Amino acid sequence: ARPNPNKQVVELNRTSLYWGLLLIFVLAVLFSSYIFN
Amino acid sequence: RPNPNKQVVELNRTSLYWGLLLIFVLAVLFSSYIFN
Amino acid sequence: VNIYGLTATALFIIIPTSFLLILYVKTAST
Amino acid sequence: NIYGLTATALFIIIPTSFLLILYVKTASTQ
Amino acid sequence: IGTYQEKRTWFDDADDWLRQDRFVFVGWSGLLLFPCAYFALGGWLTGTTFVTSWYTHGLATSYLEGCNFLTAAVSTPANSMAHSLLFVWGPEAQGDFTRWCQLGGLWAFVALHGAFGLIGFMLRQFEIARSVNLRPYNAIAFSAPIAVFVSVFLIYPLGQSGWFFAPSFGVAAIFRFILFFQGFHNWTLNPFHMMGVAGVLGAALLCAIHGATVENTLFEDGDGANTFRAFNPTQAEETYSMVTANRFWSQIFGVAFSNKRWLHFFMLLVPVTGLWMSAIGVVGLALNLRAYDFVSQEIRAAEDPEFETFYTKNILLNEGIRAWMAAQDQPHERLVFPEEVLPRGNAL
Amino acid sequence: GLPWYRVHTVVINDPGRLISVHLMHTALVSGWAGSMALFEISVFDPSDPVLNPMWRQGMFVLPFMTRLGITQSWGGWTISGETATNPGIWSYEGVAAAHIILSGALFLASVWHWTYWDLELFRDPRTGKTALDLPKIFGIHLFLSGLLCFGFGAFHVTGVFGPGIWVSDPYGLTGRVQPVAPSWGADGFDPYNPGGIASHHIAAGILGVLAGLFHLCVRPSIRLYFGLSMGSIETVLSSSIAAVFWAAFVVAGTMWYGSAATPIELFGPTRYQWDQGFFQQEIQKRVQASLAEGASLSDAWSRIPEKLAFYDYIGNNPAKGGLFRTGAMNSGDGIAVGWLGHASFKDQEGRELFVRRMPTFFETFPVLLLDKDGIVRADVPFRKAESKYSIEQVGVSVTFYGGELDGLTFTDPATVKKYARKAQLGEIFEFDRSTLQSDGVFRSSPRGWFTFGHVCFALLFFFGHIWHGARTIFRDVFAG
Amino acid sequence: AHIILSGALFLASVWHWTYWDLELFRDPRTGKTALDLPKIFGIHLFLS
Amino acid sequence: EPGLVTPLGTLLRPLNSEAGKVLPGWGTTVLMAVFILLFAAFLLIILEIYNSSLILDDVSMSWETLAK
Amino acid sequence: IFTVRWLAIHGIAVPTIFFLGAITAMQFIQR
Amino acid sequence: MEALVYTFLLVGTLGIIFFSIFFRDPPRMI
Amino acid sequence: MEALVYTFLLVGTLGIIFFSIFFRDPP
Amino acid sequence: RPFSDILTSIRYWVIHSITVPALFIAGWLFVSTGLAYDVFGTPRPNEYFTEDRQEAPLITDRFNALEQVKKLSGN
Ligand code: CLA
Ligand code: CLA
Ligand code: CLA
Ligand SMILES: C=Cc1c(C)c2cc3nc(c4c5[nH]c(cc6nc(cc1[nH]2)C(C)=C6CC)c(C)c5C(=O)[C@@H]4C(=O)OC)[C@@H](CCC(=O)OC/C=C(\C)CCC[C@H](C)CCC[C@H](C)CCCC(C)C)[C@@H]3C
Ligand SMILES: CC(C)=CCC/C(C)=C/CC/C(C)=C/CC/C(C)=C/CC/C(C)=C/CC/C(C)=C/CC/C(C)=C/CC/C(C)=C/CC/C(C)=C/CC1=CC(=O)C(C)=C(C)C1=O
Ligand SMILES: CCCCCCCCCCCCCCCC(=O)OC[C@H](COP(=O)(O)OC[C@@H](O)CO)OC(=O)CCCCCCCCCCCCCCC
Ligand SMILES: CC1=C(/C=C/C(C)=C/C=C/C(C)=C/C=C/C=C(C)/C=C/C=C(C)/C=C/C2=C(C)CCCC2(C)C)C(C)(C)CCC1
Ligand SMILES: CC1=C(/C=C/C(C)=C/C=C/C(C)=C/C=C/C=C(C)/C=C/C=C(C)/C=C/C2=C(C)CCCC2(C)C)C(C)(C)CCC1
Ligand SMILES: CC1=C(/C=C/C(C)=C\C=C\C(C)=C\C=C\C=C(C)\C=C\C=C(C)\C=C\C2=C(C)CCCC2(C)C)C(C)(C)CCC1
Ligand SMILES: CC1=C(\C=C/C(C)=C/C=C/C(C)=C/C=C/C=C(C)/C=C/C=C(C)/C=C/C2=C(C)CCCC2(C)C)C(C)(C)CCC1
Repeated sequence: ARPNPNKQVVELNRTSLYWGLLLIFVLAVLFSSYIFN
Repeated sequence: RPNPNKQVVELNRTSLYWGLLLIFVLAVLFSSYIFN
Repeated sequence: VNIYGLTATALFIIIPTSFLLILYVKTAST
Repeated sequence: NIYGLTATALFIIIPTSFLLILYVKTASTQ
Repeated sequence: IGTYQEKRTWFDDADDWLRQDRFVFVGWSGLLLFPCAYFALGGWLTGTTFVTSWYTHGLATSYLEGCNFLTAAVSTPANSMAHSLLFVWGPEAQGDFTRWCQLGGLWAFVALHGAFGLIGFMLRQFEIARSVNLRPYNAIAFSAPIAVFVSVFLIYPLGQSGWFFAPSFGVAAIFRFILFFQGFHNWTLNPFHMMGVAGVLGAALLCAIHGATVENTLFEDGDGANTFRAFNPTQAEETYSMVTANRFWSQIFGVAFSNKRWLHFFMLLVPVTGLWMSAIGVVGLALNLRAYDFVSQEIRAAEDPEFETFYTKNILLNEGIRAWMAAQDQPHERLVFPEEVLPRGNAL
Repeated sequence: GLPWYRVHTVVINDPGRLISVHLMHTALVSGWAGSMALFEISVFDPSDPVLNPMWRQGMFVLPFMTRLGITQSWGGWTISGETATNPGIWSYEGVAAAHIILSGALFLASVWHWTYWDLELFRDPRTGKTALDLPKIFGIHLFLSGLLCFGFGAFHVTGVFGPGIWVSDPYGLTGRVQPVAPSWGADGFDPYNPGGIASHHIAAGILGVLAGLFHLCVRPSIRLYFGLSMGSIETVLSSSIAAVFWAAFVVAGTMWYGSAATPIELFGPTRYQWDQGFFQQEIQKRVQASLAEGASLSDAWSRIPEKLAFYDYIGNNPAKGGLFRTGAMNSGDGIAVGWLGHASFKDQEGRELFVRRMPTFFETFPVLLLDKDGIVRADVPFRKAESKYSIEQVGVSVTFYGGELDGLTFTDPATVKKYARKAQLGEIFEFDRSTLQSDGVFRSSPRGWFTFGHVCFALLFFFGHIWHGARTIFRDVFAG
Repeated sequence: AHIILSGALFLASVWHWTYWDLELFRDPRTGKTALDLPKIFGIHLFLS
Repeated sequence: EPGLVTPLGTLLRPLNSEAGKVLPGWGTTVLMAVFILLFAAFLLIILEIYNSSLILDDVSMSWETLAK
Repeated sequence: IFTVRWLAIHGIAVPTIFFLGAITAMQFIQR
Repeated sequence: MEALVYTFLLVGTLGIIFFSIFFRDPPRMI
Repeated sequence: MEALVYTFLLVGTLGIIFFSIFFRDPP
Repeated sequence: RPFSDILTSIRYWVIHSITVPALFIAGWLFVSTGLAYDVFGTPRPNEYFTEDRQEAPLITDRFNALEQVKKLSGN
């Protein structure tokens, strides 16, 4: 029990955010018609 | 031109706990009426 | 049993939770 | 329609909340 | 005398006289608060002492008629008047006084003058706060009682058929109003009333805990057992240990306050929110928008004769209240219920 | 920095972002209007305009569009059931599309104004600081408002250039969009007089133009300027909140109590029409006139329009619904199909009996058959009680005049009891609670929902006014 | 039974996360974190 | 530092230029008070007419006004 | 003499004593 | 279905209470 | 309401594209 | 003039000893002479039920209530 040396922080720049949002929305657009059947 | 009026919002852990408790309690109270 | 009630409850549970988590993470990181 | 609508809503909301939380964590430290 | 150092006029002299410090602070808002509140109290007392309700409600409500403090009230006007303002010079009373008092106008007089007195009182709180140079949180707190009064005594009767269904200024009259809401509106089941009662009980709880915690964490600032005397109002040192109270309540309950400002603001905030939500609920009731029944359980009970819950028993009790009380509560309907149609437990 | 409830305070000290944010809100409002119009047009069923009107199907924005002239639709149907000769550009779909396009344009303007916040217009040349002359801004905006009010009153409502407003007969039978001639007399202040609207708008536009010119020319007094903090932007917020909640209270009152601006064809009948038996008295007057003229009961009762009988029904009362009984009026008690005709109850002796109508308060009311004098002659013995005045014991019979069941006479005690229970609610109608799977419990008309929402909003805005006025008056202590 | 096992494993995971600087994972010679992968493999294969 | 310059901004500059100027003394406060009193009287008249507490022969105060 | 304190005290007191006498008188009327 | 929703809401509220009691922000300089 | 959700998804994608074009972070 | 000085002065005592009992007897006479029943319209304990109605009154119309209340009261 002490400060763990393996300490790191995750980062995500704006370009990555846009890529992720676009991927999610495109996948939803592609699969919504199939899921609603 | 950069805006001089720049500020950042803060929300300590106590505020997060209060907000989560408030929304969950409201959902608990109103779920019976919403479902009817 | 109606879809409207369930979806309204789900949205009301999730959206404010996401907003509060956003603000808390912003505060903690700073 | 309840299954599909619920699945679509969750798939839209939860990953977007996760990505927004990560970005807001990143953007706090200039 | 102002920013540009200009002359003085009538307004300046009036302002200097009105704001002059004395035993009874008048202020600008005094011209509205004092006469309105005085006439509200006077009307209530002279109505509960001499005026009757025989012609408006068919009841005897006064000290002259033989009623005590608990069963005396200033009853609302008859349902025939609907939402008439009912001035003493109005078409209903035609300028007569004894007819006006006999006709129920005294209730409208008391209610209107009291509402304006409440407005004047909040204005006075604002004036005092400005004079002393303090944030006017007291007026923000007092906003909730005004909201409750407006919702119950003004908005609700306006939403209904007339002033007749407003509360009457009396103890037994208020109890009648409460039971009427229980029987007809199912007011206990409305979530807004639930939130209001939660707020009120939480405010009482906060008051009790704050008082006990402060009085049980004092610093030994003097000798003897009487701790009340060991306090100097001009001292600049805290009179109780915040750290000890925080530790005690964090180890007993799990969470404890650590900021005095936040604690006292929470004490301010709980009851105000509770009564504001109650006012919103009453506003909803004014339009018969009742959270009366649960459709699913009603359908299940109708379909299945063996299905009983406390909700259905409450529904039956409400039906009994309505049927057995509307015969004499609302004379203008001239309801004559045969004894064989009144709901009644068949077991006897 | 700032707590979660002050995040929008960063806009107080610069006008450009204020313009951008107000544009964003206006765009959101316009988008909501367009989307709601499209949704209601998608859901609306114009098949039956006499027994399934707009207020019966839970339409909210559709009556507001219909009130000002928009009646036709691109689908080939009018609001009166007639075919659309020429829908024109100004149709329901056209209005919705126009609102959406306006929302988009406002959003783009908001983005542009947010991007370019530093403008020389907002800087005073004397000191080079962002300052707004609030009295002159108020003068300009008041002049514009007065001009618009006068234009709307004189050219649209009057019908000189515009189509006009909706005008209907007192009983709401034949109402159409008609031009109104403004009434300058005392009757112009009658709320049920349509010409009062035009007269008010013309006079208020003239006075607003004059006041705008005055506030544009004359500068405020120093005592007034410092007393009301005319140099601060927050006092304008407090005064505006006061004005808007006053307006909301007035509008909610007019909607609840009925006026010429809320026709019953669009928002349904009111509570006090049922409380005072308005349509019942009109129907009785018509029946008595027909009988005095000389005709059989069936002929007299067959001349009553089904619309007038439909208005005389507890189901259409706005004060019979519930807070959480969501949905349209059709979803509770079904969809009206036809009129079953007036029901008359007579005992074995031939004495005429009437059912005591249900008051608005009572969720459940016992059924009582009483004679002309007022003495009760029969009643249903609760649920499982024994009675001396039961329906079968007295032998009550029901005859139907007019409607679908004209001429019939039932004597089965179960049938008589059922029809008495259905007639205590007013006129008897046929419903099909199968298409929408109706619950059977009453809902509330758009009148009640609008009144509830706007009274609640006004009540909350009262506290808003209190808080913002307190912040304005006590700015020095609040800031530091 | 599976639900109760899941809860117990959750508690054990929390404990093992909280306390990580165990002497068991330290090399006796160097004093640094190490794992003797062949021997752990032997033990786990024996159990399997 | 100077702000952005636009022809529309140049046209609209005089409207916002005269900022902070006041008229010395009490100005036209008495006229404002008179107008406020007149408006209060007018609002009372309207409220009483609508409330049926002030009956005028011309007005009917009912739905039958639509029958005129 | 006619200060605001005098006005308030007497305006609250005179009707109070008058009504107290009235109530005491009403205590004795037979029903 | 609705019973499951109520149970989930109550369990979530209890979990939030537990986290607030135990995983709280340590108070400094009371 | 399937057309409604399809349109909402398409409009969301278009909005993401617009925001990526016009609100990109500086280099 | 502190309240201690107000109480001490004998002028206040002598001027109040002639007025307080006057007000008390004024109220007692107001009740006893029956003027209260007349000015406020409160029915006397014998005129609650007149032979014309024998029941509680019920006002019907607001505009003509002026005559109706008096005809119901028997006046
Ligand atoms: C010129 C453009 C334009 C036009 C022709 C319309 C036309 C219409 N709109 Mg749209 N709308 C517009 C712009 C426009 N709108 C914009 C910019 C917005 C965003 C704010 C909206 C948001 C909007 C919504 C949200 C709704 C409409 C609705 C409507 C319809 C009913 C209008 C109505 O009843 O108003 C009545 C208007 C009032 C009662 C306003 C009263 C104003 C108060 C009294 C002024 C008081 C302050 C004043 C300045 C004091 C001084 C007075 C005097 C001294 C000068 C109608 C088809 C409704 C509908 O059914 O369509 C979907 C609806 O729900 N509109
Ligand atoms: C002044 C505002 C206003 C008014 C009067 C109306 C009135 C109406 N609307 Mg419209 N509507 C509005 C705003 C408004 N709407 C807005 C802003 C939206 C966008 C979200 C909609 C979207 C909308 C749809 C999609 C539909 C309606 C429908 C209706 C009708 C039925 C209303 C009903 O069921 O009540 C329901 C009333 C309540 C549920 C009461 C809620 C009040 C409390 C305070 C809510 C508190 C919730 C709280 C946060 C806790 C949440 C717990 C969680 C589990 C949910 C009625 C004509 C329906 C209809 O028949 O029209 C075709 C319909 O299908 N409206
Ligand atoms: C014309 C209307 C108007 C305007 C322009 C403002 C503007 C402002 N208010 Mg005021 N206020 C108003 C009405 C208004 N308010 C009303 C009606 C109330 C009573 C409820 C208040 C009560 C109030 C308080 C108590 C405080 C303010 C504060 C503020 C400032 C910051 C607000 C902020 O960042 O919130 C940001 C809000 C959020 C991030 C979350 C809000 C979420 C709620 C639940 C609304 C959810 C959206 C809602 C459902 C959309 C529908 C709205 C409805 C009207 C249709 C800003 C100057 C604050 C201030 O000045 O601090 C210095 C402050 O302390 N206001
Ligand atoms: C029944 C409960 C109740 C009562 C009796 C009450 C009474 C009072 N609270 C006051 C204050 C407050 N109350 C506050 C919060 C609250 N108050 C609450 C509940 C109450 N508050 C609640 C629940 C809250 C939580 C939000 C605050 C924050 C304040 C103050 O600042 C203020 C104070 O300083 O307290 C000392 C005083 C205002 C005096 C006044 O208006 O003078 C003027 C007199 C007027 C306007 C005449 C009243 C006219 C009334 C409306 C009609 C006539 C009523 C009859 C005369 C009596 C009827 C008798 C009944 C049996 C029906 C007064 C002592
Ligand atoms: C299976 C299961 C679980 C079944 C149970 C189902 C069931 C019935 C669930 C109940 C559902 C439920 C929760 C219903 C309630 C719903 C309801 C009415 C919600 C109200 C919602 C709401 C918005 C209300 C508005 C009013 C409002 C704001 C109320 C808040 C009330 C509130 C939290 C009050 C405070 C209570 C409280 C315990 C305070 C203690 C404070 C405290 C620790 C002080 C200690 C302390 C004191 C000092 O003096 C000092 C100095 C220090 C330092 C210090 O520390
Ligand atoms: C043996 C006892 C075992 C524990 C008993 C139960 C303890 C429960 C404690 C819950 C506290 C939750 C606080 C969260 C938010 C939180 O962390 O608060 C933290 C807060 C202290 O905040 P601070 O003073 O540190 O804030 C400093 C400021 O600068 C910022 O807030 O404590 C309070 O406000 C006291 C009020 C508690 C009020 C509790 C009400 C009861 C819970 C609600 C009802 C639950 C119903 C459940 C139905 C299923
Ligand atoms: C979507 C999807 C997916 C995924 C999925 C998943 C992954 C899921 C998961 C899920 C999960 C993962 C779930 C879980 C759950 C859990 C739970 C539910 C738990 C519970 C527990 C409990 C309840 C306990 C309790 C307790 C304890 C703690 C101990 C003691 C006792 C008691 C009882 C108290 C994929 C991609 C593949 C594809 C397909 C689809
Ligand atoms: C100032 C101001 C204001 C206001 C303004 C206004 C809006 C004004 C108006 C005003 C007005 C608008 C007024 C009016 C008035 C009217 C009147 C006053 C009338 C009268 C009438 C009469 C008197 C008549 C009589 C008679 C009859 C009834 C018939 C027969 C003959 C005889 C003669 C008998 C405000 C608050 C906003 C803000 C602040 C400033
Ligand atoms: C813009 C535009 C566009 C597009 C559009 C689209 C395609 C869509 C939209 C869509 C949408 C879709 C919109 C919407 C909006 C909405 C809103 C704006 C809403 C709001 C709501 C609210 C506000 C509510 C509230 C509440 C709740 C939550 C519940 C109940 C209660 C209360 C009321 C509180 C474009 C670019 C192409 C072109 C131009 C124009
Ligand atoms: C209305 C009016 C009028 C008249 C008159 C007046 C204003 C009066 C007032 C009056 C008053 C203002 C009165 C008062 C009274 C008071 C009293 C009467 C009190 C009593 C008390 C008592 C009796 C107590 C008791 C007790 C207690 C609580 C404590 C101890 C114990 C015992 C139990 C002893 C006129 C028409 C001209 C005008 C308008 C207004």
